[PDB]
Parts: sequence; structure tokens; C-alpha cells
Amino acid sequence: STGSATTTPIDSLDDAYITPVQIGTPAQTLNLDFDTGSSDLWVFSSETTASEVDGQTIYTPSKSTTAKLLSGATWSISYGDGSSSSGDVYTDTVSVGGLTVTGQAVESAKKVSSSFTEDSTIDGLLGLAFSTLNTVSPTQQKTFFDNAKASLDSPVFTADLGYHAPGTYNFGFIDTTAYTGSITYTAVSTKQGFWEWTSTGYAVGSGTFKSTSIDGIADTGTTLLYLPATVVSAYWAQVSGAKSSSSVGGYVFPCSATLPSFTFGVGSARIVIPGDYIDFGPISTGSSSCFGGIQSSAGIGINIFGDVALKAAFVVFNGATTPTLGFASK
Ligand SMILES: Nc1ccc(F)cn1
Repeated sequence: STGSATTTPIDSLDDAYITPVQIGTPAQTLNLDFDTGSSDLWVFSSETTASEVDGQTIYTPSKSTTAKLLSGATWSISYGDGSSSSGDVYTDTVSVGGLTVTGQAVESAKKVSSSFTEDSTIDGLLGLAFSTLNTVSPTQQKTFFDNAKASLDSPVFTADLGYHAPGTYNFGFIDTTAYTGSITYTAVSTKQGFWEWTSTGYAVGSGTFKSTSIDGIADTGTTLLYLPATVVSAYWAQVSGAKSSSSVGGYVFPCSATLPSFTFGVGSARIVIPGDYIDFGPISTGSSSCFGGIQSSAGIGINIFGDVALKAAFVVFNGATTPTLGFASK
């Protein structure tokens, strides 16, 4: 079995990507945020507090002939940005681009935090990290990828995110036409439940490459690139007028400046992120200060290779017995 689906940016800044998912019988299509930094499949539903729903498409388990309430099961999640959601759990049929999983745990949101209610284009999340992170109590549940793995031609999924344009999420196969050159594979550590790997270094613009180990996670659910203070300072020192702002909460730069590119190492291979991908536009409408896409991970505790880095490459998440990450230039 294989599955193929288009992922579309939610706004002109590429803040998040939505992918249509079919849930239940007859199918109810919801636009979900595919997140490799979490492991819960949760949706806005007929059970979510009415005041916390503003334009999202909801899942209605009562209208699904295949929906089963998982008796006594509850879930509760908290993300790195201080956002959260919780509720009860159902089992139902879930399909992504023609790939079907029966008996998938679908977490029905009863309470969602403000950042979710405010984001009317996102109907929920589809976690693609390892299942040890799933928050279903008292019986932990498997992710969509874990449930589909037996049926897949190859136990892999690929992320090919577009820059201001649509992209693709493929399951069960590698599209040899979606990248150039060869794929460089790197080791994954699953100890924290994430797709965790080690970058071999970096370069700023046309500068010399610095060989230094950078441990971080491949996260499609995070918009920006979060790197150690030293690395981030070295990058913004090359942008005239750039400074770190406590009021804004990170590095800002004059909107009229040209941003240098950022290179990260994958083994002996290099991935170049064009400077244009690092521009996140004005901090406020009309402002001449622009927000940077490369920020410090000092307050996070973990380095995150978010959408800013991933959209610059073809990314293979090899979920074989010993997991690996593949990167290729596109
Ligand atoms: N990995 C993440 C980070 C934030 C969020 F809202 C969802 N997923």
C-alpha cells in the first residue's frame, strides 16, 4: 500500500501546512497539521466547547457508522508554545491520500486553548513522532504511521514542503523524481520519542563551513529554525541592523536588508536554505522591522529543525527497525 497527499501553507508566511484527511464512514474531510514533533491524532469535534470553535470543520462521531467510543480513555496534551487541548477518544477509519487505517484512535477535543481557536484553517493535528509520546490514558495509542506500517510497501514517509507553494506527504514509497542528486541518510535517536539526529555543522552565506555537532529534531509542526545561541549570533552578525529584541521575543532585522543563506550539514552533504526563506515579514502591519526565521533555542532546551530548514530539502522519515532520516537537495 501507498498514500499520497498535497500539503498547502495556511497563509503567505508558511506558518503551518494543512493536509486533507478523511475520517469516518461516510467520510468527513478535515484539514490537519501533520506534526513530526508530536504523537496524537486530535480533531475539533461536536464535543468541543462551542465558545472555543471559530470556523473550524468538526468531526461528528455520531454521524460515523464505524466510530466507537473508547470507554474510559482520556487525553491531554501541552505543546512547547504553551498551547494545549484535551478530551475523550474514539476509534474510526482514517485515510490519507488513499491509504486507509481501520481502528485508528481519533482524539476528540472537549477543550482547546486560544491559539487553536484563533487558527480557523487548522481542524486538528496528526502526530508523526514515535508512539511512546502519545497521551492517551490509561491505554496508550499508536500513531497513524505506526498503524499503517504493516501494509506499506516500504516503512517510510516523505515530507516535501513547498516555499509559498503546495507540497507533498508520501507514504510507503520514495519518489525518485522529487529530488536531485542522492539521499544522505543519518542516524536517529528515539530515546525522547522524536526524530532526533545530529547535524555536522553550518556555514553562513558564502563563509567557511564550521564542523560542529548540532543535536536537534526534525519537526514539521514547528515553523522556525531553533539553533544554539552561538550559531544564531554568527548568522545575525552578517545582517546589517539586526538585533535581538526582548519586546518582540527574538531577532528582528530591517525589512530592506538582504538575508544571507544558511547551510546545515547532513553527514558529508550540505543543505542550503535560501536567505529569502528566513524572512518572516513585518513584526506588525506597516512596520519596517521584520521577524527572523532563525532563532535561539536557549529557552527551549532542544534544537529544532522546523519548516524553515525542512522545506529546503526532500526529507525521508525511514521508520524501519533502526530508524534513519534522509535528506536530499531539491
Ligand atoms: N511540534 C509542535 C509544536 C507546536 C505545536 F502547536 C504543534 N506541534
